[PDB]
Amino acid sequence: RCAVCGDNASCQHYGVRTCEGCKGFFKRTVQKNAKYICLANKDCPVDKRRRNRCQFCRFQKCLAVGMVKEVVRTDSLKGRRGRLPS
Amino acid sequence: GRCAVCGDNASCQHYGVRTCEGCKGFFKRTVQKNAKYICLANKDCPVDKRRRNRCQFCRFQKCLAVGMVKEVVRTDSLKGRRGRLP
DNA sequence: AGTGATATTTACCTCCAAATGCCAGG
DNA sequence: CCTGGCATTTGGAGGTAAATATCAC
Ligand SMILES: [Zn+2]
Ligand SMILES: [Zn+2]
Ligand SMILES: [Zn+2]
Ligand SMILES: [Zn+2]
Repeated sequence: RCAVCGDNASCQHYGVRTCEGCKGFFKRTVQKNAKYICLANKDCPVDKRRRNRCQFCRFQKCLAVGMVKEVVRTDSLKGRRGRLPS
Repeated sequence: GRCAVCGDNASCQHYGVRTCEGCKGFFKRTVQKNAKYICLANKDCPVDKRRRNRCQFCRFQKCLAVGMVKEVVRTDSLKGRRGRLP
């Protein structure tokens, strides 16, 4: 059900039904503002087993499915956990 | 039911006792007004669903007799404060 | 190193008890 | 005007969603 691997998902993460591996991958990439390189055509297949093959095409898929970078906490919300008051 | 006072169906505890909806209002409206009741007879009058309105004094007498509390009725400041308290 | 599972943290959402009030009838 | 059935509030137990940090491999 994970919108990127097809692996098992149990809840929405950053606005998309995602697995627990992509959730952790998306956060670290956005938190460290990391940059990747696709050694291939700039498009690599991403499924459960090959998700850890081209990190670039993986993150390219996280955006294409709509994971919002700004949900990854920062500023005076750095290290704040749980639901937000609203 | 379970009403300690008259024996009708009892929904939950009221002022310390598992009481009626009728005995709830009768106790509340009295302590609100602080009205004094008179029993024209022995001070022993029967109490059940069909005959609870016959003697007001005895109905209130039985209310204190089964442990209903005057302190729980809200007056002074909590006049109207609804629901449970912090 | 990253990866991914796991635990900690938050704040709503629904019951649910028990307080108040407000009328439709007797 | 007295009765009592119904409605409107409070807040705490208990569960859920979705942020985080914390590791073992
Ligand atoms: Zn996934
Ligand atoms: Zn690629
Ligand atoms: Zn009763
Ligand atoms: Zn009497």
